[PDB]
Amino acid sequence: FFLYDIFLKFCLKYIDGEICHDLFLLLGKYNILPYDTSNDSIYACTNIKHLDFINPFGVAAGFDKNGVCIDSILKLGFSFIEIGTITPRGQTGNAKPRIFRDVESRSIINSCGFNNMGCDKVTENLILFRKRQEEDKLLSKHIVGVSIGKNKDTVNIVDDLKYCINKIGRYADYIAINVSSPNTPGLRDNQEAGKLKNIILSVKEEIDNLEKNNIMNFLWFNTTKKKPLVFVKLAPDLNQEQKKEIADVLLETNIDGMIISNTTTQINDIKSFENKKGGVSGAKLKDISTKFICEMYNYTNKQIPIIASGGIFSGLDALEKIEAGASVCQLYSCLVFNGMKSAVQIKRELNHLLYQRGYYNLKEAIGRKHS
Ligand SMILES: Cc1cc2nc3c(=O)[nH]c(=O)nc-3n(C[C@H](O)[C@H](O)[C@H](O)COP(=O)(O)O)c2cc1C
Ligand SMILES: CCOc1cccc(=O)c2c(C)n(Cc3ccc(Cl)cc3)c(C)c12
Ligand SMILES: O=C(O)c1cc(=O)[nH]c(=O)[nH]1
Repeated sequence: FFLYDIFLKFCLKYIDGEICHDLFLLLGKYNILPYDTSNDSIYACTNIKHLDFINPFGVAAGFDKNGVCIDSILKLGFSFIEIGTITPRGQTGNAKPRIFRDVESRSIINSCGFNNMGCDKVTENLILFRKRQEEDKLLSKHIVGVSIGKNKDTVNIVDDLKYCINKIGRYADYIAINVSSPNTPGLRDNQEAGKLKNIILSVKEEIDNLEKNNIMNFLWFNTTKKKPLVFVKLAPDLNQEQKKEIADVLLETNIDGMIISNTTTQINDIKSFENKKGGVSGAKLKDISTKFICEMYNYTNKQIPIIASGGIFSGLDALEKIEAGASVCQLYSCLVFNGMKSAVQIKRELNHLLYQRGYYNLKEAIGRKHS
């Protein structure tokens, strides 16, 4: 458990972004990635309704787009993973190279364009994992969510989301509505109050309709054994009117949680990304995101639980997001810049910090900045 850091520093030096991405998914495919069977702190526990996370750290969407590494990635010490984003039909995505990193600022820029094997192939992989999960006592508590979007040419999102829910809904602990991507035009236009309310109610109605089509209680082949929760992933690039307008919709529609936030197209302060096009992740996104959690946690009057992402690399970064209003933390660029150690390390720092600040448990620290 050092060999990986020689590999990582070398990878970050001479190897392309997507080659590392396809290399990491290769190691976990043949299950040759390290384990973390070490028991997690009971004071570091968190939840979103019936969704009970062993620790507050999971993997963001876009890491395991196709769910070919679910068990492998979880075993690194994460409580959950968000597979996808997935679309009804598979897509090659946008032109390569399309993933670039600036080590100096710990940032990433990407124009992937929902590259996936399609909803049907990803479902095939999730059913495989859920089958492994039954036999296994270790992955019995690990949560697996699915991020759903639309094919580039889909003239109406709703139809594309109605298809994915009917296919993969049965095997997800939660569904994440992806209306925040900056690399598939113009998905962000769906963040308008009217459009978003129709999306959220259509999705929730489809989930309800799965049950209303059989006597099987057997029906839920997930971790919770309950209907998936419905979450919405939001872009940080919004004005205050747009944010308040959304808040009022999330309250009326009774959305289960909100993933604040996706990548940002506001950053122009990176030299290595000047020519490049896409959304910016990592450390340069941290300050924006924490400010956006505050705004939304105040706008939804603390009623809608939050999943934070990103710019999370340390235990302080984690506690910052939690004190702002978030219940869980998703990681992405941390896994790119710290590698395999990521979970094990971030989990140590947070327990060390939770004690240092004067907390009995994580829950007690949630939204602490608001007072
Ligand atoms: C290469 C790449 C691909 C991504 N693909 C997706 C995706 O399919 N779905 C999604 O919801 N977010 C996607 N994201 C955004 C992440 O889920 C995450 O919200 C973002 O990277 C911010 O987290 P971080 O600063 O901790 O990295 C992607 C990010 C990167 C770097
Ligand atoms: C599965 C997603 O993979 C990634 C995505 C983006 C950029 C990269 O270049 C990535 C890098 C450097 N890494 C870290 C990594 C990659 C490969 C190895 Cl062998 C060890 C660590 C991941 C997981 C990366
Ligand atoms: O695959 C992509 O294009 C993608 C999706 C998303 O939500 N965010 C991102 O930065 N890239």
